[PDB]
Amino acid sequence: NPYVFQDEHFESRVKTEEGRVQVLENFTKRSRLLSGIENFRLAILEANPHTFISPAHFDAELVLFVAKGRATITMVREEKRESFNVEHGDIIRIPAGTPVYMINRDENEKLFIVKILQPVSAPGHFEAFYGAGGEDPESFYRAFSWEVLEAALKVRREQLEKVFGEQSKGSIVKASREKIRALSSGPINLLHKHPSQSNQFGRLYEAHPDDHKQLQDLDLMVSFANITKGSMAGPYYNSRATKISVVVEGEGFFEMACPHLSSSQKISARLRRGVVFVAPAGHPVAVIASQNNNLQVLCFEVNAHGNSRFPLAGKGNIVNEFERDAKELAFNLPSREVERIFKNQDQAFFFPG
Amino acid sequence: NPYVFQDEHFESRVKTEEGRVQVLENFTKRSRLLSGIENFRLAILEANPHTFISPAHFDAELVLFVAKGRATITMVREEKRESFNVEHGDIIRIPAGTPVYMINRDENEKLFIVKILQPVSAPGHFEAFYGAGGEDPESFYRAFSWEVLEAALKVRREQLEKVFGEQSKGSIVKASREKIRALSQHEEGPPRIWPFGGESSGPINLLHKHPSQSNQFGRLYEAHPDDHKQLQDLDLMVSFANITKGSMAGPYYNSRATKISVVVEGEGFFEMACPHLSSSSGSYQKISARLRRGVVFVAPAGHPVAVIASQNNNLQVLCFEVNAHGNSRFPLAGKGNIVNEFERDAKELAFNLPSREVERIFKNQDQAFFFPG
Amino acid sequence: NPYVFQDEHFESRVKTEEGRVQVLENFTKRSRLLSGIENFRLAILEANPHTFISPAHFDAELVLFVAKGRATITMVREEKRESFNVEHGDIIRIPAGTPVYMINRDENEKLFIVKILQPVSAPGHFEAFYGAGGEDPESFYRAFSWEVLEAALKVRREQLEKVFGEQSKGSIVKASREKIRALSSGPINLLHKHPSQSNQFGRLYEAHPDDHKQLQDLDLMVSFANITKGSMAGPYYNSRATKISVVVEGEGFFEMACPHLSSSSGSYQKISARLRRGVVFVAPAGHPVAVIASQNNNLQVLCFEVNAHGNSRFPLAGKGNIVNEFERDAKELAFNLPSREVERIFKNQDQAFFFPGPN
Ligand SMILES: [Cu+2]
Ligand SMILES: [Cu+2]
Ligand SMILES: [Cu+2]
Repeated sequence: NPYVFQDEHFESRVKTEEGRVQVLENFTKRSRLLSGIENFRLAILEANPHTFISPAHFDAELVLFVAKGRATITMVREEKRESFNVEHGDIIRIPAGTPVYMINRDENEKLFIVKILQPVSAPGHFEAFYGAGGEDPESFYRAFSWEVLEAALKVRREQLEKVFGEQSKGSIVKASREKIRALSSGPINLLHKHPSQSNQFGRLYEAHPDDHKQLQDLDLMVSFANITKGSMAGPYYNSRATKISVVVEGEGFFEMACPHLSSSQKISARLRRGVVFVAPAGHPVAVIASQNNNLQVLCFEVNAHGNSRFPLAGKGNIVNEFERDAKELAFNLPSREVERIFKNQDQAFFFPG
Repeated sequence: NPYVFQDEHFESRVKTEEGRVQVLENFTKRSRLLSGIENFRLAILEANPHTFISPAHFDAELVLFVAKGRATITMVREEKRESFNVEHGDIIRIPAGTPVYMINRDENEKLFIVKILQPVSAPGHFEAFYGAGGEDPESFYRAFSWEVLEAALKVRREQLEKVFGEQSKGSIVKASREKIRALSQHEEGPPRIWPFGGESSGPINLLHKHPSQSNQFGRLYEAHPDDHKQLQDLDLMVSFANITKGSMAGPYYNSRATKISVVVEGEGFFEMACPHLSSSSGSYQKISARLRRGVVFVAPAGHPVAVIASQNNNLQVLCFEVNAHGNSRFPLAGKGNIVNEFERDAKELAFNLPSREVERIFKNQDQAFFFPG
Repeated sequence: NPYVFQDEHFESRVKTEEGRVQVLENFTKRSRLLSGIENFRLAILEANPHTFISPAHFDAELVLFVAKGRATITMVREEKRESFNVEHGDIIRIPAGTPVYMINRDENEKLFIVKILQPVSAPGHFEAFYGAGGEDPESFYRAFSWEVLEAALKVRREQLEKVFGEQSKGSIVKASREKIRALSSGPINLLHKHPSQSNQFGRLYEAHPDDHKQLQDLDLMVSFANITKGSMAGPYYNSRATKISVVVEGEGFFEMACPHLSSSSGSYQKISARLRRGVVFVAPAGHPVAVIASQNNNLQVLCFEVNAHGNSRFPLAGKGNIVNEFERDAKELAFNLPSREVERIFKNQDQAFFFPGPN
């Protein structure tokens, strides 16, 4: 299944006692079917309570989502140093090239953040540039000769070897109880918002780039779905956007029709927590949750401007909107004999499975 | 010829006794020379009179042009079905994912439509998503299992196996004379001024507007994305040229537009100057090709191109010009040609001849754009 | 070195005994590393005094910079014709497909022009279309049959062969005192701008697309850096722009921290090369780069910075050092050292952007 990514497709770039960062492989590596989203990479960051994430700037425009816990994200722009207080559900865009560090405020629960990066310059490949540490993460300063650093900073050579040539703990280190306290057009909370879809079978929260200028620069919509146990997300497809969905918590399963994979096309997966599945534009996809627990899934909708969700099944079903004569010629069956199939349901988007 | 595509370069994705849909191959497959229009695909739909095209949606932005016959195009859009009655020379913009169906409201004239597609995901590749059908066409509901479809629309399993197992004639099926009359009775859309321009959404009457270039030897109708809501999203200009028999569209080149020309009706030939391939700069290679109905030739930006019509009958070419904003159409011969505007002393040094030998070369054609052949 | 291009990477498309045009190869030819500037090409034009450059148009957007000499650029866009006299440090935008010829109106100085081209059709490739020429500047009219040219131009076949076959001297030809006749929005004199950064150790001129419209179409900033002898342009990185630097005059060297050529889990390869007149080096987005001038003479660098909108010059040393802005707590856990010890190494440089460096 080219449209499904489990744990074996990730690659840990950061691994410490107090934290880890997993980076998903390029979507154009396995198959060319995902020729789009080639300039998009997916990253997952988790950290222990009262820990510190070393500062670094990226070769990519960064948009992240706070999956669990609370945190303090500090961005360093031109002169101005912005610090923002975020919570579970907040969305922040980090502009490419700016330095950013963050901590885990909370005392007992962890901290999970889902990053999506659009590489500038070379597409599909991004790197983190570390300005601190000489062994644990080498400072790019160490890539310069000593004469250049001595001349630029006007500092003794042995003092440079001392400041950089220390720190071997992690790009995610632990913090003192006091240092966490001192550090604690802005962030956008997706959960604390009027749901675009509201019913007992599911709660859908989405932030479209027309509403918030933070997401307009990348033309990317972030949407979150809380599925009721046993319920399902009815079969539908996006007009123009390609859905990159990541499971935050829970189990279920999804199915999708792909005319590219057939013999002139059954595509499905089990869908557990920590699995990424890509739903391209125009592909009919349906998500069903197990009867035991919920299915909280985060979706990234690339190319969101002009998108229009078409439900294959529901109140606004795209088929029962046809003319009475067109339904007859299509199925080669009388009108009322096929008019009843799409008129039976009354719910919206979310259904029970 | 790297710029000429004939019948062997088309794929018949739809094959029915009442019509066919030939889809052109990707411009990259043969060579990387046409890499500028890699994310574009071509299609040609033919249909017998009084027929029905099954509803479907595409993973690509679609802009179709009616090159022969009349039809009724209906789109469902966002909770508001709209239908349009279009005839010869109408441009229709179908948003990506928007389902669409159409008929051939004529009694004896077959349909003939040219489609240009712009994929929104994987570049250069697209597929049609038929929602209704069993075998031909195949509905994507059959990819979902019976257990999921059961709890989707409150319908039993054995009741679904009867609906999705009936249609098998094809995507272009015959229709009774009243079903054609029902759809073609009323067109659904907000009031618009006529002829339909680009100030509001809906079809565009390309042949109902004054030509940008017009004389005895030919006429050129065009729709630029700058003043067209339907085309501005694509930065694609649609042009049509009715070259008189024995006449020619004189040598010219686009400043930044890449022309994807499709011959609708007539016979002729075209010549183009290409420095990119030239057998290693030995000399310009005379890229000539015979032109008939069904031949598609592409002229990349900056390339001088001339289209000559046969002496027998006119040559009528449909032009898809990608990257149209800021595009200037520079003529190399005739009235207002570009080489004439050079300073006199610059022509003496460029050609290495005195002014008496070169000046009246670009000053001795009273006509503009269209000339005798 | 994937980021450095010597004279062996250029290909001369024009070569006459009065001038030549060396065209840099594709940035994506050797490796897929410089994919961010795949749709950009570089070219250098040198011309003897009192010479003429044959007219032509390109299937590419053209932004040229005059590095040395006097000249005048003549363009013929929509019907009307414009002719601008340009000198040292002028920026001229040329729309794709608009013909352009020029001359070196100086009587002694050679005309040196640095071109950057953005192909408007097939990415990474372009060609020059000569209309008024003969054999060596081969006119594209020769690609059409004489029956077509005769009907469209209304000119006899014998005269067409006589005109489109005479010229064989090349694209750059000497012109004898007809210069005065061929020289009698708009250019941007970069050197006549106030430097964005200026001290004793260097001056930085720049023309951002947000302030000039002409560049706004390419999202391309043109920058110049006159670094004093022995001095250096301190380690910095562009937030978004990919810099394509060309050494106009002088000697020196540059260093860059590239984590893509690391060949390790999370390292930074040391990219370095000597700088001399004609060397082109590319500093991708986010890459810390430092340029150092030779101790004898100055080092003058012209920079084409693709993707300039929203770009910021983050300096890693000097007055506006980015690391100094960090909070004292953040400085400690990052270095695993006391906050008081790490501050001394980033506050010890008083100068901005330009510093000395001799060892
Ligand atoms: Cu597919
Ligand atoms: Cu060519
Ligand atoms: Cu690198």
